[PDB]
Amino acid sequence: GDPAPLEQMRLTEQALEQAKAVGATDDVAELKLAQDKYAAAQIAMTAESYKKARLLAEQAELDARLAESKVLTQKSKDQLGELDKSLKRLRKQLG
Amino acid sequence: PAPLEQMRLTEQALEQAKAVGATDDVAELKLAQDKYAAAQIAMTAESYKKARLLAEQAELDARLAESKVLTQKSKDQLGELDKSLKRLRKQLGETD
Amino acid sequence: GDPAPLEQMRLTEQALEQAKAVGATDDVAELKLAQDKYAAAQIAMTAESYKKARLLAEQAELDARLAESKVLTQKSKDQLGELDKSLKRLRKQLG
Amino acid sequence: PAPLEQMRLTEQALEQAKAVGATDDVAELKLAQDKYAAAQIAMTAESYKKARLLAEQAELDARLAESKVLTQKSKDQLGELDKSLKRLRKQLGETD
Repeated sequence: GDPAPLEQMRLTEQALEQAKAVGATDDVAELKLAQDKYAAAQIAMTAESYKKARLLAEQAELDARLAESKVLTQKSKDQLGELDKSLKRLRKQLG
Repeated sequence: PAPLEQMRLTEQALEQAKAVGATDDVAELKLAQDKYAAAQIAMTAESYKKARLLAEQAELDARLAESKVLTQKSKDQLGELDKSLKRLRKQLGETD
Repeated sequence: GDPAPLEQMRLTEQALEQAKAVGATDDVAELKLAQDKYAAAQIAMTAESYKKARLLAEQAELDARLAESKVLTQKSKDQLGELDKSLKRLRKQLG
Repeated sequence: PAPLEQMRLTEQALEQAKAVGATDDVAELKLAQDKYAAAQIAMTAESYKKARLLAEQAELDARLAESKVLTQKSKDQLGELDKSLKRLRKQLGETD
């Protein structure tokens, strides 16, 4: 295809960095998928098959955003869980 | 005679508050550390009723500092999740 | 004792209304305690034993605030739990 | 042939979004309802590839509306918990 999807690549890279920054690793299935698709997109970029490159980069961006909100949901439940245990200990002291 | 187990319970709550991220900058943790220092002053003086009550007050303020910091951390994580889902909707609504 | 703890009663009533407003009922142990101690505070008020009435009303206020944050913690965990199930269904659709 | 199971899955998603509090005022729910109406127009026309695709897009927008509303409801409850604990600390710090 054509032209080079350089702005899509930039968007995909941004989503990958956002997911890694919140704590997502290769152990998060969606981040492993995102990194694999982003690598395949670069392989299509070198081949100058830009329609294929754009479609793998779009898919990689989505999987990276799914990994990010997956990790943040677990992190939010864990903090709220620790707040709950804290508040049970406070009531036990005051009761 | 000495309220040794309460003193230990007060130390446990002080460590729990510091472990979730509370510092001397959290007003309730500074109060807890001051009331615990005063409890140790009373311990050395062998004024064990005064020591027990100050250790109890210090334990409460340490638990209040812990829940104060955990509420802010819970709001921040939920805030980051909200920004994340706004970016997801923007991507998926690119054609809308 | 003396004087009438009218401002304390007012703070106790305010805490009771705040706890009931977030969904706390007689089934939340701390709200049942708060309502019982408040009733006992009013019996002491009529008896003009204002030291006893203040101490009961203070205890009732605390238990009402503990019931309020107990219910709000459970409501916050339930909403975050529903958000988690929703995002699992979203990932299932997109995967 | 006819995407009958997809149409039911799209209806289920729309009912779930409305059940958590989303209305026509949720932009993603308004989109989902518009795309579902267009999917029914294609169903009656017996253009089942068009019907399936619009129904799948409507399902996605309904799931996006649902998690959008649940994020705001989670932030509001956590916000109410924060105000509640500020009042508790104020009461217990009356002597501080």
